[PDB]
Amino acid sequence: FTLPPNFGKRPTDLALSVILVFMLFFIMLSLGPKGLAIALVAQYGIMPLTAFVLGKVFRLKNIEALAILVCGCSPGGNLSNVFSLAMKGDMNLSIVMTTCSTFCALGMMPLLLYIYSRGIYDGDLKDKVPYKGIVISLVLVLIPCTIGIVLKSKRPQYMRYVIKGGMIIILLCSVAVTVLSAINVGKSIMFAMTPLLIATSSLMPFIGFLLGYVLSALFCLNGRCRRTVSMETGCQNVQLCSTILNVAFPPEVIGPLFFFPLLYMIFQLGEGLLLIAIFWCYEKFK
Amino acid sequence: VQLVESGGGLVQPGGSLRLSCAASGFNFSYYSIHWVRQAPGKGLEWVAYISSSSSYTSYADSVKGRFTISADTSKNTAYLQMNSLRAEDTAVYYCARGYQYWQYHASWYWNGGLDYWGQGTLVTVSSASTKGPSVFPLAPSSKSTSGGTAALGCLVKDYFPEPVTVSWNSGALTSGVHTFPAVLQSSGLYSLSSVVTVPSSSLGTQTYICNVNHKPSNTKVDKKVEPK
Amino acid sequence: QRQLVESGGGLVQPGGSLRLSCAASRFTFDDYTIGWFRQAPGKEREGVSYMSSRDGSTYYADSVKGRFIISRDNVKNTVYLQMNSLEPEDTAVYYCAAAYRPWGLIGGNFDFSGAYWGKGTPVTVSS
Amino acid sequence: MTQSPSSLSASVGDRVTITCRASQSVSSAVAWYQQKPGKAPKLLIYSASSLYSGVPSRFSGSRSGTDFTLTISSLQPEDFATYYCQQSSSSLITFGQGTKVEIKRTVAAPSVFIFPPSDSQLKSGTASVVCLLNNFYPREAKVQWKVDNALQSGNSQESVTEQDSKDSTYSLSSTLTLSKADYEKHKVYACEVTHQGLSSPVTKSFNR
Ligand code: NA
Ligand code: NA
Repeated sequence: FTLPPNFGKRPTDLALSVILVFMLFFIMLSLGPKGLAIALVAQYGIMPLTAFVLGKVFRLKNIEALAILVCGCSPGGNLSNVFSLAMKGDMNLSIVMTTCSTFCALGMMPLLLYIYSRGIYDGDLKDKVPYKGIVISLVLVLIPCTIGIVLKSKRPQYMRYVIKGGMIIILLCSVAVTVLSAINVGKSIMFAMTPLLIATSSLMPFIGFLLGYVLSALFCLNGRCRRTVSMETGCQNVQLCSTILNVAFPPEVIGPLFFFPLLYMIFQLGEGLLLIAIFWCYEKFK
Repeated sequence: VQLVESGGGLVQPGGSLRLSCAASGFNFSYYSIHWVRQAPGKGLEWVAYISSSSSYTSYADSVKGRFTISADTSKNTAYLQMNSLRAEDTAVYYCARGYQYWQYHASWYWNGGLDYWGQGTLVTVSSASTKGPSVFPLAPSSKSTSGGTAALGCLVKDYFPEPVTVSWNSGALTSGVHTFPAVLQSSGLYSLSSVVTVPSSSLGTQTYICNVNHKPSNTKVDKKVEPK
Repeated sequence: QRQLVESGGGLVQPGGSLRLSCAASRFTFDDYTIGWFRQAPGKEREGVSYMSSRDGSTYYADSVKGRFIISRDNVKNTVYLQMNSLEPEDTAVYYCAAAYRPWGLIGGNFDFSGAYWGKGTPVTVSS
Repeated sequence: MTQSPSSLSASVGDRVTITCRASQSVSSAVAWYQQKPGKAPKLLIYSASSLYSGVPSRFSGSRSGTDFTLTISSLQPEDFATYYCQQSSSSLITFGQGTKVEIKRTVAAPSVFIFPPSDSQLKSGTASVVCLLNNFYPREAKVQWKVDNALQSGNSQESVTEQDSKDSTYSLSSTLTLSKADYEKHKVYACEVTHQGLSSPVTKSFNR
């Protein structure tokens, strides 16, 4: 019900904020105009708006809605790269979509947060959002993303081993973070997985998946570009959102609300798997 | 709480001098730094203040336009840039503290006042060059209360700057030693007079000597005083 | 400053009482821990009364315990501080802070880091 | 701020009252400071009644009518300094003229001495004459320079010293400055001084 004494300052609290950053470095390292400029419109015009509408509809608290919108403002993740390949989309084009969305995040995420924060806080809006801490993280995470691109081009041979090394490092670190943060916060987790938070964590990826497809069909796209744009919109950077919420924000204001990105990651992965199965069964039995 | 000011020295009438107030021992963003000056032989006079930034900043009518106050919250230091100094700006500049919002709290029943003060960096403004003192004896008249009390004196004229001292018989006499404060001359120099009282009967048949030392000029010139 | 406005300060005689206010600019004191401070010339700012406003936890300084009572008005977005039996050494400028704590106090401690601060209202207690 | 007294005489063990009127409709509960000779001022009373931390309970501040007063019940030998009043105006604070508290004494007859200019200063080219007052009380005195029964002004300059620590008496010395051509054109230089202690004015003159 409460938070542990000296929350966000113990060595066990400072280590967890370091493993998250050491995680995100490889997550954003393993990732390396109508169809491409449409994904940006569907990602920064539909996902942040959905995150702001859902919080108002579900009557979420101010801090929970701010965390929801922060999660809906982060760029697309690397899961869409595999999802588009699994749904006969375009892996090569979905990779440049995600890289371009990540690069546009540095200038669009603070701008969208500033615009949509006025819909949550009316008079007590000052110092609610740490813009300096958000932009520092956003400009620091652009370094692994760029070295990932220049590494594959300069030394393609080693990249096959580096990608496997990163994929095996992130898998164990994910458990090491899910366990460490849970031990750190104690019994305050039941605040980040309330029924309303779980419903917002499940209805958001589905809404993104559907609305990206609908918009891409509205813009008269091909069946491959449409199917990769939808899942590039639906999938987001849960690790980068969690790292931002755990680092830039003060621990006393957010508390256990940085655990929502993982509950969003599991729901987006489950719904992507279900959509892939549905599509493949539809194609096989057509 | 400790307020330390520095940067005050001699400057020509039209130069620029930057005074700094080093604050320590308190939260610099909770209080305001004031600048109060005191002219020689005159009362206190408030000059300017600054809380943390330029939004809360005001100056007196006599320094409006020339002086400019700034603050450095990083190192807890406030600055007073004094441009185009006139000859009436020679004064001791004290640094004081106050409330961050003293104008908002100013009412018919509240006046927090200036909590902690500084030491005072005396800054002088004169278009004159330093020079050694000039000593002229003051010979008493032969009919100046003969047979009783007698007065012996010395005059020091045209020395710069102010600090100077006078000793009677190498500091071996204190029977009524008076040293009048230095008075600024119309030509830009300083004058000082030292006098003593001596008895009758050939003033103790001894020669008085006037050890006058001017530290900036390293001058220890001396003149004898005898009746004539 | 602009988020919190203080009022009620005035000149009172030793033995009287007065009540201050901390009306919020435009918001509610729900996910906030209000706290009244005071700073007299010569001494530094000290707390006199806090409030959790989520569970009712209250802190009282040992110099105001039994005299000062802090409360809240949910229907007016104000926080009061009833100050009874004022003494001459009680004269100071009373400020009011508000720290955004949606989850309450961190365990049991009253934190005020990154809190909105008012400009303060002076209180003169003299004959 | 025009404090009604500017130089008050009082003795140790007596009570004193210093007033400071607000010559404006912006009266803001004057604060009182104390400044010793050649030292930084110290806050005494803020909000016109409240005592600053560390100030003795002896010091007290009232407000009669529109005039603010400062009262010291039992004047100690350490409370002989200058007291100012500060008022925070619209966007500026203004200090008072200041009131000096000295030690009372009986009236003593002033002693006048004159010294002719030295023969060494004659070759310098600037003749100066001076008539000195020693051990006179009260400080209020008037000194005039008369040369050949003519009144001259603007060439005089006098410096008064601080109260003595033993007998509590002042000392005055006025000096005259003249050119080397104007000094030799006059025959007799006389110094005229009027004081409370002298029943009739006294004049000291020397022949050139
Ligand atoms: Na992608
Ligand atoms: Na996305």
